[PDB]
Amino acid sequence: VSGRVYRRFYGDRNRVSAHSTMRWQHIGGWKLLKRIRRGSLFPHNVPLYAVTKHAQIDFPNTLLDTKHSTVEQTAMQYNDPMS
Amino acid sequence: LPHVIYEDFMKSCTFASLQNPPEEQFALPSVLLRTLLCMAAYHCTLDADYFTTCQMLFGRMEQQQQTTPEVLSAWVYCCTASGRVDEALTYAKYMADCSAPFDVTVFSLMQHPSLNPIEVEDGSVPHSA
Amino acid sequence: AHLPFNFDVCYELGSREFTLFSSVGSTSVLVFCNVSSRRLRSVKGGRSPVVFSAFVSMPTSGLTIEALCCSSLGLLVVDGVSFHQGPLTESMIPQDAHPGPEGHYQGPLLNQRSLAEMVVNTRGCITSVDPFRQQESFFDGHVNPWNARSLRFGHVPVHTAKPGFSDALCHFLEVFGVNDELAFFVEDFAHLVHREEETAWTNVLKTMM
Amino acid sequence: MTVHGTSLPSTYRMHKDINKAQRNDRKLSGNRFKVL
Amino acid sequence: ADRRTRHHMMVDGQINPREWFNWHPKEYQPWYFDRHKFLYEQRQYAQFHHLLCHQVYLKDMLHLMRYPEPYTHIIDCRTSTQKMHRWVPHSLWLPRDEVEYALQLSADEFLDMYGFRKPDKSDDVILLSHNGIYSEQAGWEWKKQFFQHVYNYRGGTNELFGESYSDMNVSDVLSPWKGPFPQSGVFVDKWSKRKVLTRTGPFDRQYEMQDFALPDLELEK
Amino acid sequence: PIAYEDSFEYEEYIPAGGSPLAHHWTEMTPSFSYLEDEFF
Amino acid sequence: VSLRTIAESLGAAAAAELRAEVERDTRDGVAAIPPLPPLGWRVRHPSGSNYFVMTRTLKNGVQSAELNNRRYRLSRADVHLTVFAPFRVYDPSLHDPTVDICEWSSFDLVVQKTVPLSCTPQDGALSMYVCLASVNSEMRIRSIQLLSMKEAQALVEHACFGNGEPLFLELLRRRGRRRPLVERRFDDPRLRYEEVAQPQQVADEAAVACSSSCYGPYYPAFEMLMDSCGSAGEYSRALCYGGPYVSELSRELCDALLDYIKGDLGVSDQLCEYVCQMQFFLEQEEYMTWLGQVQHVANAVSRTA
Amino acid sequence: QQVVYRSIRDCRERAFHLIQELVSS
Amino acid sequence: SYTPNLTSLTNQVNRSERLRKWGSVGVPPGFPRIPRLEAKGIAILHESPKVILAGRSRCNNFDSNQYMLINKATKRCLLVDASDDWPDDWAAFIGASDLTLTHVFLTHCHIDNIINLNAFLTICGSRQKEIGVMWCPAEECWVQNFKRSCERYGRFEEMHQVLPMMCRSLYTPQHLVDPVHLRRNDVLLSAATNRATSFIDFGNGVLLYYIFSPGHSPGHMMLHIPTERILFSGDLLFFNKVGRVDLPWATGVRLAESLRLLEALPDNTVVVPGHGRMTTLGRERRENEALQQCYQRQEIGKQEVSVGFNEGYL
Amino acid sequence: DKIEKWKAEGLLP
Amino acid sequence: ARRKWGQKTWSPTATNGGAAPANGVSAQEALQIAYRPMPPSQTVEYEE
Amino acid sequence: LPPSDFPENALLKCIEKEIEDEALRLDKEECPPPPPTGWEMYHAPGTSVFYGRRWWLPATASAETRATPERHTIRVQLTKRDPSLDPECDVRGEHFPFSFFVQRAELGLYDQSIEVRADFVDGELLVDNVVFHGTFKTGEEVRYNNIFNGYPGPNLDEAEEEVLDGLQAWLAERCVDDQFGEFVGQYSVWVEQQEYEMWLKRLRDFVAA
Amino acid sequence: CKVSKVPTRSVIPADALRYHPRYSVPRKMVLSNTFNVVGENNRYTSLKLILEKLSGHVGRRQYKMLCNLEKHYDKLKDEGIDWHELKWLSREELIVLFDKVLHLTRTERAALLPAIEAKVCGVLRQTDSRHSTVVCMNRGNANHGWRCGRNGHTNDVYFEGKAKANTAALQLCR
Amino acid sequence: VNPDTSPMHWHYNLPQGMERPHSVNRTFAAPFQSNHS
Ligand SMILES: [Zn+2]
Ligand SMILES: [Zn+2]
Repeated sequence: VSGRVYRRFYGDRNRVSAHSTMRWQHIGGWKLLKRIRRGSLFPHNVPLYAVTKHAQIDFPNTLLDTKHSTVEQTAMQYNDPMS
Repeated sequence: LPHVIYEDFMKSCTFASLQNPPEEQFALPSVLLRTLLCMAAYHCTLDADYFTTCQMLFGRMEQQQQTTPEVLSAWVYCCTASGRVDEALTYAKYMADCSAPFDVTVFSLMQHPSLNPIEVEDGSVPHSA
Repeated sequence: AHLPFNFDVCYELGSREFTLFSSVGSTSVLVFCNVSSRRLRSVKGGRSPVVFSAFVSMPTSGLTIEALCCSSLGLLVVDGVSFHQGPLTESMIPQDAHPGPEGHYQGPLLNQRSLAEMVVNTRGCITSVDPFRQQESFFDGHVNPWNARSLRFGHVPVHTAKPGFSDALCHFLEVFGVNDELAFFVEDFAHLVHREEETAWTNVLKTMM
Repeated sequence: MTVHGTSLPSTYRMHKDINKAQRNDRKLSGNRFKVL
Repeated sequence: ADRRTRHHMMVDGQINPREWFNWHPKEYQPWYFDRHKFLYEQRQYAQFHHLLCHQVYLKDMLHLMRYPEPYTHIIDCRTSTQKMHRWVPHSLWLPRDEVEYALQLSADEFLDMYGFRKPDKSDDVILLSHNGIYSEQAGWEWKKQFFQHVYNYRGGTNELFGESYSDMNVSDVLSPWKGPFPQSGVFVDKWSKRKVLTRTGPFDRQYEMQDFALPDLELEK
Repeated sequence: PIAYEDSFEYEEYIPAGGSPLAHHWTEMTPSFSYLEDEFF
Repeated sequence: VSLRTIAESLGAAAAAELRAEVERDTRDGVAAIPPLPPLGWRVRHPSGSNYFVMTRTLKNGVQSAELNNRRYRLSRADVHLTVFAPFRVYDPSLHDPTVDICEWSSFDLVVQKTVPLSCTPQDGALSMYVCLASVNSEMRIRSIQLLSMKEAQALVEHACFGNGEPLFLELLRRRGRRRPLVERRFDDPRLRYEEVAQPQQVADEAAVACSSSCYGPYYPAFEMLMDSCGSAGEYSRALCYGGPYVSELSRELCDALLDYIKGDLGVSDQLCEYVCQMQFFLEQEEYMTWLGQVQHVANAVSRTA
Repeated sequence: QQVVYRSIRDCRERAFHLIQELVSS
Repeated sequence: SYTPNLTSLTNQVNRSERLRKWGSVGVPPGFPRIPRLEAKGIAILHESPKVILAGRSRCNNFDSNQYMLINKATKRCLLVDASDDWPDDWAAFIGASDLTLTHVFLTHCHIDNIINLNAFLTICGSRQKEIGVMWCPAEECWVQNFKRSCERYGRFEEMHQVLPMMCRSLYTPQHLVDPVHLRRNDVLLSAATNRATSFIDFGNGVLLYYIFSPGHSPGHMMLHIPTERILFSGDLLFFNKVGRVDLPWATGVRLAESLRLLEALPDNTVVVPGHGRMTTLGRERRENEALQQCYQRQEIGKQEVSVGFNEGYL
Repeated sequence: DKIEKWKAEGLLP
Repeated sequence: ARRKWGQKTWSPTATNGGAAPANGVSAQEALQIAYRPMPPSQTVEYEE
Repeated sequence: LPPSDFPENALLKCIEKEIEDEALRLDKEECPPPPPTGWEMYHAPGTSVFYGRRWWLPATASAETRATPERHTIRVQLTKRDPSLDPECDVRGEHFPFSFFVQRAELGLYDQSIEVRADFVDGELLVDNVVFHGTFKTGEEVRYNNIFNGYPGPNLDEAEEEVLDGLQAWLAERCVDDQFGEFVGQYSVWVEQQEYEMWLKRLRDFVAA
Repeated sequence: CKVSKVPTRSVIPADALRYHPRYSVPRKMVLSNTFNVVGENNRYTSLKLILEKLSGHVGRRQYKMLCNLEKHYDKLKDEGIDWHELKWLSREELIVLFDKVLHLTRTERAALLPAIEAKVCGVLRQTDSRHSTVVCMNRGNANHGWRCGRNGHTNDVYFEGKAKANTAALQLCR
Repeated sequence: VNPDTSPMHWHYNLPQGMERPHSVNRTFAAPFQSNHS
């Protein structure tokens, strides 16, 4: 997935809460995401606001030639290779 | 001819730009309908085979515009011109039954079977005024 | 609740109907309904609303006023009024499966209640536009509006009475005992009849098996 | 107000009012079933 | 009692896409209100602005009744003899419905048929009626035959005598049971018929029909 | 039992099953099947 | 005192409402004239009723029709058309906004063929009952049934195994009663003064021939089946074989059937639009009578109070 | 013109009355 | 957009809409020509034993794609649309490749497609020294309104330029000049596109099958290559969209039927739209909600099913 | 006139 | 002839020319296409 | 045959072509589908209703001697649809609704019987409700004398489960299941095509004269 | 898969057929800050909107509603009675209010009763605008304060996105 | 369709002469009218 984390609290029904931005920036993982690098974890129970799943294919893309023509590359992209 | 002219006028009112509410938009002047049917009657005086298309035009006009005494009078005039005296008298009796006074302009045009309403309305042939 | 002033109720189990009547020396008023089989709208608001007919016979006038009215929240709205030449008769009353007079209706649509209900997304009577689809359960106004007396046989009157005239007509008809008290008792009795009759039906079904 | 004769908020309210008939988004009678 | 109408105008639905912008209605709001004005000063009569005849006033009429002019002449264009009761002084009767032939008559024949000689074209003519509508139509007639000085008294017999009578009220509002031409006839394409019949609102707001809209791609981005 | 790939609909790009193409020229072609015996 | 005041107020309101109703259709002194029906049709309306019946008769098979008549620039069986038009028009676009039809008006049409052959009253009296709908000023056929005395007798005898329709038979046992209503006559001006009892003459000829023919004792069931004003009539015609779904029928068959209904048989879209207009006009007329009736009841209550 | 009646005698006398009308017509 | 009649001039709602849509300036800025400072180069999108494809992605500010087929055996090139703002780049491209431009296949006659047809023809013919135009005659309606769209969008230079398809072709009576102009190579396609006969022989056994797919434009024609599984749809089927219907002579129901005309082609058919990114027919069948609605309404039983976009065509 | 007619039809007893 | 909404009957193709031969149409084929089977009672046939 | 005296020759020839096509069609089967064992199928030619009858003998526990035989009947009415609103309103779904009468042993149908109203949708049959006719014990008695109306019962989908289980067993033992519903549907198809052919023939006869 | 099959499930809600110009989910713009706290300024917005919609045109043919119910909005606001308090009012209070206070003609009570009998949710909803002229029309539930127990519309919720009521403060009304 | 009559930056190599004179004040003699008294 690809997701977003915001600094300020917005809630699910209303953004009214008892903790300020200086506390929520830690509670909701904004500072954690700023701090951490590519190979670390991220808590699941904090909200995400732009989660989009990346499209999948059957044949693994690793070790796949890049010199393919653009049209057959699109065909491979969308899981329907030609021939 | 008047039957085509009527459909052209209705098409113009349909595709006009201002489009008032339909009851105000698609109702042509009663004087205009009278003049058009009187042109039809003048044409009927010549052949009287025109009367079938006159029937069709009047059948559409009745249910598209308001059935007024003067349009009924023009219909009676064109019926007489076609030669259907029985039907013209029957329509006049229906006028009388519904308390519709006959149209005096159509009455005058009746006794002038050489003066179509458009020339009468124009400033032509003033001597017959 | 309690019955209105001077009214006697008639109901028999399995009939799914009740009629309550009152005769004044001159005038006689008989109001009849048949509670729907479907689930009824709860009196609290939060399903077929209970709608009944009221025949008001005035021998002096020589006419009978048949008023289609429905009770909501114990109140009433008189959706239709029509006139009949003769006095009240059992053939005129739609008590059994036979209808009253036919080929007469002229009610002017006193009330825009049907229009008002459609802004609050209430489904109403007609669930399917095709009449023959609904016509499977003929002879049932509840599930076949196109032959329903109370639903005008699906016709929308061309006129809508002017409000100052409709309110006056409602007040005039309320003098004979078709008031909100009558509607409240009718709705309560409709719920009671629905419940008890459904219980009897359930008992019969249980007994067979 | 000089060239167009209207203000911006006035034009927005007029747009919302003229598009009222189709802006209405009611609730439809659910449960349509597959036929074909 | 607010009779239901029999027109087939219908607002668009909430299921299908908007399509076929060859014809597309919209609401049409003019600049000012106009109903309060004289019938012939409204929008639909704007083209006859220079044709509308000059207006004469109550003070001029009250002056002219006492101090008449040999050449001027007041003409009553009232038609309903039953509706007209009293006489404005120094006035000749000439009902509006026959002006078309009255002004075509010859000098001898006009006197013959009316009893007062036909005025000269360079003479001052005043026309009065109940509200001024018959006077306006008569003045248009008079102007067609090239009569130089034609006037109408807008506040006519009603203002003179305090009458509250009314002139013709023949408005051509189609009866509700009559279905207009577009919904009935078969003369254009199906989609064009649908788009012509569609209106965006309560069908009494004076909508406008426009042709050939194009998408605002720059606004859409 | 003609296969779809060998049918008239396949040549005319008409779908195998579903609602008919009301605006396709094949459906817009006027049909008089009771007069060929008089015309041919 | 309160009852007297309420009744008098209602009477005054009814008088004012009728005054306004008449004033709306002034047209400068001439009250609105009813819509004019097509050639040869004559319409009759029971006063205080919610329907009107319009009749036409072609003495020749179809050659008497206007379309075959124009041709400008064997003695087949005569035809009788009877169209029953009730006051039922509604907007299906209101109950479900997914339908793009504004008006939907239903009216029935029965065609009967008579001697100048199973269509004659002697041989089964086979007639055709076609329901018609006006949708945004378009006539389409809802159903076509071929009804006959054989079907009428079967419904009373052997719809079921041996004793047909315990439901139809009970409807026959009750059958209500007929209440003659004064008949107002709006007929094509041309025929407005020739014959005033032609529809009664043809109805009597058909009824007597059917009753005196075979299926005599079952004629009452046929009459109820043909009843175009009663709920029992619609249910009986439903028990009968409803015609096939015309959209399911063939394209050319539907085209030819529309041709026959419109041109040959004479019931055209002009007639359909006239039927809708007359449904409107007569409902308008009956509203005046309703206002008069409410005024009458209110004034009587005030007088007795 | 459907009219119900309570006596066979009263029915037949009026039927004879109706015959005179239907005959003289 | 449309002629300013008296009603259009006396309507206040028109001025309100003008102020709101485009701010204090009552006119739209239109779509200008892309500057040479920000123009890409032609890319080679497919290499096949028989034919090859070369195109540019964002040719216009309308975001229209330009494509060209090269036969690789007859050295014949064929432009799909005349949409490139810079046709002389293609002219130099074909001059360097030693090719012969024979035809221009107008899928449909919208402005984004026809804006640069005259420039393409002039430049390519000048380099050649005729070039034909293959188009559906159903779109004379758009051809004769070409000026109106140019005036609306501010492409004034191309406004006063008679289209090459209007110049008395072989299907039209020829001039009778005094004894003291004809386009022979252009072809007009028929709406009765068959899977057997309706095609053009590009040479070397490659047959280009054109398909009549209206709904977005009255005379819309797709192009199909049932040998390399290539589909030039064009303003009909995009990556996640379909053609618009907010246009004159644009019909949602016929657009839906045109969409259904694609129910038999193989899933691995790569569709190159007239705008946007290349996608594949399988992905369009599996992830395109416009098509999903087109089929779900048919399933639930809509008798007259209409689908189409109303906000933007790529 | 209409009221008199309705009296004739007997709709107003 | 008694057609269903969803069910379709597939029929053979006569030749390779499709429903409308794009390559061309011969004289007799054009004669047939011109003299199509219309109901004669409402058709005017005319020559010049 | 000649247009002069038969201007409807176009329609008559079209009807003849339709009859010839409906006959030569190789899909048609002369033999109606075979009904399930024990059922006799009646149908009046020209009607839109057909009936099935069988006799049955229930099992019994506690060995109550002489298990009284029952008569099972099925009434099926051909579904109707109106095409006046076809192009706009979505298609009306296909389904086969029927009524299943059971009465313990000449007595008619709506007098001393239990009727179950069921609908065979394309896939499976579903029971809507159970209507009664006659006097019943309730395990005290209840009278259902109304033949058109009455109390058709609460819709079984929202009826109580204690009753639903008993009803489902009381059906599955009588052998009323989807296999019976599909037969009902295909027999309805055959009966309706026969009625269509009869309708074509009678229309041809009527149009000619 | 030579020809992949489009996904079309057998049962579809009618609301899934609602049109969007680009066949996507319409945006949800949050409401104006004046709705942050339920005060006397905004506590009657649902009443305003319901009365306006009941008084205006209705249906796809724009059938005019003859009775204007807005004229009672000022009286209800002066009474301090918002839509939720109307829903709370029982039959007796409804009679007393319609007769003593509002002076509702029976033809107007008849047109207004469909909105009370349904206990419509009467909460503003977010619809792609700051103005948000959309008020929920779901049937009310006594457990949720006559608000449909669906998304967000629970006890004391007045506006969709802003907050719950503050009945403790609302006691300040009078 | 029906053809429409065709109606009518500036380079530095052009003469940079004024295209046409404008006389608005002399054509319309506007009387002095001010909101303030
Ligand atoms: Zn395009
Ligand atoms: Zn809610």
